[PDB]
Parts: sequence; structure tokens; C-alpha cells
Amino acid sequence: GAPPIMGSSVYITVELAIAVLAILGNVLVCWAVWLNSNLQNVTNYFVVSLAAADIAVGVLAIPFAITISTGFCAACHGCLFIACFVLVLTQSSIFSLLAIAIDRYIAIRIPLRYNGLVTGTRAKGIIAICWVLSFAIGLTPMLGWNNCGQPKEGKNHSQGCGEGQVACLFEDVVPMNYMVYFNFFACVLVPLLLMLGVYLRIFLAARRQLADLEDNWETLNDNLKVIEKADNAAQVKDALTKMRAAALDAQKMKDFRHGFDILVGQIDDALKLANEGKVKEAQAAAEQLKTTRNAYIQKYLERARSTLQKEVHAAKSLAIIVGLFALCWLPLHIINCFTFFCPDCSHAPLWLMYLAIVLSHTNSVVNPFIYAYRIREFRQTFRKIIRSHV
Ligand SMILES: CC(C)CCC[C@@H](C)[C@H]1CC[C@H]2[C@@H]3CC=C4C[C@@H](O)CC[C@]4(C)[C@H]3CC[C@]12C
Ligand SMILES: CC(C)CCC[C@@H](C)[C@H]1CC[C@H]2[C@@H]3CC=C4C[C@@H](O)CC[C@]4(C)[C@H]3CC[C@]12C
Ligand SMILES: CC(C)CCC[C@@H](C)[C@H]1CC[C@H]2[C@@H]3CC=C4C[C@@H](O)CC[C@]4(C)[C@H]3CC[C@]12C
Ligand SMILES: CC(C)CCC[C@@H](C)[C@H]1CC[C@H]2[C@@H]3CC=C4C[C@@H](O)CC[C@]4(C)[C@H]3CC[C@]12C
Ligand SMILES: Nc1nc(NCCc2ccc(O)cc2)nc2nc(-c3ccco3)nn12
Ligand code: NA
Repeated sequence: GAPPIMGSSVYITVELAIAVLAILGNVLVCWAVWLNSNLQNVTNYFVVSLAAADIAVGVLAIPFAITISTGFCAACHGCLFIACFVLVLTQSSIFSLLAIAIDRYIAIRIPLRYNGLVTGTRAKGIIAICWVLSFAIGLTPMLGWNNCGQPKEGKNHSQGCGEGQVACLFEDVVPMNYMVYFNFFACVLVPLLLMLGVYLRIFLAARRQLADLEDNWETLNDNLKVIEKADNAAQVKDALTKMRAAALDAQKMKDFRHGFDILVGQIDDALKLANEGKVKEAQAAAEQLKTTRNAYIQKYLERARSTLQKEVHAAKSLAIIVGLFALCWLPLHIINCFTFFCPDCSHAPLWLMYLAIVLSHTNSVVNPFIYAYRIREFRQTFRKIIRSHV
């Protein structure tokens, strides 16, 4: 009924509004990573590659998505590039998110070998090998998995296109078995479940390790209570062998390697008294541990539970990015499955189709907002840039 120019004028104005915020937002992220030296870690090299794929949305993907909506006349091998360039961009964001999840898992499971396993020179190479495979995954329709060989000649004659030209529409050049099996299932859904399995192993490793330092502290504070309330030298010997193993395993620096060394010294000095026969002398040597327990060991566990809880806060922030990438791209993929798995169902309405395309494009703006709300370093560099560069 209504002229298609009225409906499409709403779409282009909304598309150009997303392109403005996708270039303005992610350019502040890339600018802060090179303006600040605290943001130049390996984890943020994948953040830049994520923002570089969200800048390309406002430069190429959104302008391409407008042209394909008009259904203009184009060669069926050129119409594929306008249609499938987004699939390369979505494939790079998935590979970057997957690299951030394993980067945070290597740092939480192996904190003493991170600086040797995960280096910047190796990260720049992993990024280059992901972009190549992103073009191989997103542009593999052009390799021969097309509907170009089966043209809709009813729409090509009405449009009045040339020889070898097809009315350039998305669902008329790339088949749906590619969008559901290869694109959604094998290349989007499986890596999404892997990030959910990697992140669950991050909060599980931290939750087990947060309980270990408190179990050790509980062991060192109550076995000490057994010493001053003991009636035998062997009862003091038993409590010390546990306090020596628990402390040495609490050890697994700045006053760290010194105060813990005072603990093992006083313990082993009280072990020779209990094994010799002097009970009252060993119970007095164990009270010397209380001072070190309130000066060095209390300040080690205080910082260990502080650095381990911030890795819980930081991993939760990056996990929301995986949750917002799915909430913005699954609605478009679910409509695809209805079109392919239920031929008896009617197609989704066009207002819902372009609602799923616009929503999937709004994913290029949410990421710089998560950094400014849940990362203090990014929130301060941004404020430093906006106030100074004005
Ligand atoms: C910043 C740079 C890389 C952007 C330039 C790439 C763009 C503008 C180029 C590269 C490939 C080109 C497309 C490939 C083939 C065709 C088929 C033709 O019948 C209509 C134009 C169309 C659809 C071209 C439009 C312009 C195009 C999309
Ligand atoms: C959190 C996110 C994933 C929620 C996604 C909700 C969307 C993608 C779901 C919820 C209800 C679904 C719709 C329910 C029924 C129909 C009618 C059918 O003839 C076409 C598909 C269509 C229109 C479905 C498309 C997908 C749909 C719109
Ligand atoms: C959080 C992630 C895993 C959600 C994944 C949802 C996908 C894999 C599932 C959830 C609901 C499912 C759809 C629900 C109903 C129908 C209608 C039926 O006639 C054909 C299959 C179809 C279209 C299903 C296809 C697969 C489907 C879209
Ligand atoms: C982990 C794996 C095994 C489960 C997830 C795969 C699911 C979501 C996919 C894989 C194969 C798909 C099915 C393949 C074909 C059909 C027949 C069609 O008439 C109804 C939809 C239906 C039934 C699809 C529904 C969704 C489906 C079951
Ligand atoms: N199904 C689909 N359609 C479109 N646009 C075509 C909109 C349309 C759909 C039907 C119709 O008759 C006329 C126009 N863009 C699309 N992008 C995607 C997509 C991108 C990433 C994953 O799925 N799926 N998708
Ligand atoms: Na992206």
C-alpha cells in the first residue's frame, strides 16, 4: 500500500545514526589504548581488533546494507560482497571475543607463566591469522555456495537488469542452508558456547582459589589455638607439621618472601622444642607466630583476595560483551531458522526483518560503553581525552 520510500526513509536514517555512533565510540577506544600505557596489555590488543571491526561497520557494513536493501541491478558475484562483508566482520568479533576469554583463563589458572606464554608479538600474529580466516568464512558464498546459478528471472526481468545480473537482495543470492548450518551453527553458536564454557572455568578457578587462601588462614589460626591448649609435646608437634605445610602451600618479593620466611623459621624452631621434650618452651615459641601473623601474613592474604576479586570483576565485564553480542545477533539468526526449518510457516514481516538488521548493527556501539562503565582505566582515559581535546 504505502510507497516503499516512506518505509525505507526510516531505515536509512536509523542506519546512518548507528554508523555515526559506531565510528565515534570505537575511535575513542583505539585512541585511549595508544594514549595510555596502562591499557597496552595483550588483552586490549584483542579489544582494538574488536573495535576495528566495529569501526568497519560504520564505514562499510552499514553503507553496504543500505544498497542491498534497494535491490539494485548488479552482477551476482558483486552482490555477494555487499551481502557477505558483514559475515567477515561478525567472524572477526567472534574470534576476538574467543581470544579474550582464553587470555583471562591463562592468567587465572597460570598467573606465574602468563608473561611467558602470552606475549604481545604472539598476539599480533594471532590477530593476523584470525582476519584471514574471517574472510574465508564470511566470503565463502563467493566460492560457489550461491543461488546465482538458480536465478529468480521473474524479479530480474521486472527490475530490468542486464545479462548476468540479478536483483540484488540478500535472501536471493546466498542460500539459507549456509546461513543456518555454516554461518549460525558451526561458526557462531559453537564459539558462543565455548566462551560460556571458558568463562565458567574462570569463575570456578577463582572460586576454588579464593576458598583455598581462606581455608589456609583458617588452618593457621585454629591449629595455633591447639598449641596453647595442649597437654603433650606430640600434640604441639602435630599442630606444627600442619601449620608448616599450610604456610608453605600458602607461599606456593616485597616483604612477601621475607615475612613468610619468618613464619617457617619460627615454626621449625618450635618443632625442635616439641620433638625434644620442652612443651612450655615450644608453646611460647608458637606465640611469636602471632605477631608475624598480624603483620605480614594478614597483609599478604589481604592483597591476594583483592587481586583475585578484581579478576572476578574484570571477567564479569568482558562476559557482558559476550552476552550483548548474542542478544543482538541471535534474534536475526532465529528468524533465519524459522525461514529454513519451517517452510509451512509464513516469512517474518519486513518491519521485523529490518528490526533484526538494525539491532545487530547496534552491537557496534555497546562495547565502548561497557568499557567506560565497568573499567576505571578506560573511564578515566576517555574523560582525559574529552576534556583536553576540546
Ligand atoms: C574503503 C574501500 C576498501 C571501500 C571500497 C570497496 C567498495 C566500495 C567496492 C569494492 C567492490 C565493489 C562492488 C563489487 C561489484 C559490484 C557489482 C556492480 O554491478 C555494482 C557495484 C558493485 C556492488 C561494487 C560496488 C563498489 C564495491 C563494493
Ligand atoms: C533474546 C532474543 C534471542 C529473543 C529473540 C526473539 C525473536 C527472535 C523471536 C521471538 C518470537 C519469534 C517469532 C514467533 C513467530 C513467528 C511467526 C512465523 O510465521 C515467522 C517467525 C516468527 C516471527 C518468529 C521469529 C523469531 C521471533 C520473533
Ligand atoms: C541460546 C541459544 C543456544 C539459542 C538457540 C536457539 C535455537 C538453536 C533454537 C531455539 C528455538 C528453535 C526454533 C523453535 C521452533 C521452530 C519451529 C519449527 O517448525 C522449526 C524449528 C524451529 C525454527 C526451531 C529452530 C531452532 C531454534 C531456533
Ligand atoms: C547439540 C545439538 C545436537 C542440538 C542442537 C541442534 C539443533 C538446534 C538443530 C540441529 C538440526 C536441526 C533440525 C534439523 C531439521 C529439522 C526438520 C524440520 O522439519 C523442523 C526443524 C528441525 C527439527 C531442525 C530443528 C533444529 C535442529 C534440531
Ligand atoms: N535473512 C536476512 N535478510 C537480510 N535482509 C533481507 C531482508 C528481506 C527479507 C525478505 C524479503 O522478502 C525482503 C527483504 N539481511 C540479513 N542479514 C542476516 C544475517 C547477518 C548475520 C547473520 O544473519 N540474515 N539476513
Ligand atoms: Na562486530
